[PDB]
Amino acid sequence: LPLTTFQQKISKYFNSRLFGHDIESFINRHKKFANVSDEYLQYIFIEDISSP
Amino acid sequence: LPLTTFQQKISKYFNSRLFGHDIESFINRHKKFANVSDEYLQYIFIEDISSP
Repeated sequence: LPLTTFQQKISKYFNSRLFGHDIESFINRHKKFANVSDEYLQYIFIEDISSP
Repeated sequence: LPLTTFQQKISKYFNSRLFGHDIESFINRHKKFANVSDEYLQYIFIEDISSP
């Protein structure tokens, strides 16, 4: 999943003003790129894993 | 080789927003300055010499 898509989906889920560095800490803890460095995150959401 | 082309070559392996602190850390660790009009480092890329 793209980082921008992840960020916008988490922003529409939870307000990004109240929750600040929490999301960046979460991604810095558990983010990959399917490479040494890229622009995509190997993670999925609940509404996406529910869908086939 | 100049720092700008060093960055251009390294942009395809490591992302700056990932580890810019570490990138500048090793850059200053191995900085030698001098040559031309900008700083120069003693480093070559294993992938480049491996490729024809």
